[PDB]
Amino acid sequence: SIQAEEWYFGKITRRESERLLLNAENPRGTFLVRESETTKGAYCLSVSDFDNAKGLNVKHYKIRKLDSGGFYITSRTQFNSLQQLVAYYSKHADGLCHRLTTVCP
Ligand SMILES: O=P(O)(O)C(c1ccccc1)P(=O)(O)O
Repeated sequence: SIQAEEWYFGKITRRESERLLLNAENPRGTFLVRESETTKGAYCLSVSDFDNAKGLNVKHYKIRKLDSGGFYITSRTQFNSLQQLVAYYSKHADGLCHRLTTVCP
């Protein structure tokens, strides 16, 4: 039950997620989950990053959900819920630009 989640922003655009994440106050790993704009039934994990090369910037990762039940970004690493996916990526960066740290204000 994902809508209950404070990091779940629902139906907002890619541009809007970037407006929110590009705030100078945001540390690396600030994030939110939103609906994909054009992939039905898919979500998008939008995450802030920072480096001296690019400065503050944003990356988007597609989250797939199977009818069979699993949620994932990479099929090799699946979760029983979106909440568990978020908790896992708050500990492991794996292939993300940064581990998830703080919910986007
Ligand atoms: O789902 P798409 O529409 O292809 C798109 C997207 C691209 C990359 C990751 C997640 C979603 P966005 O939602 O338009 O940013």
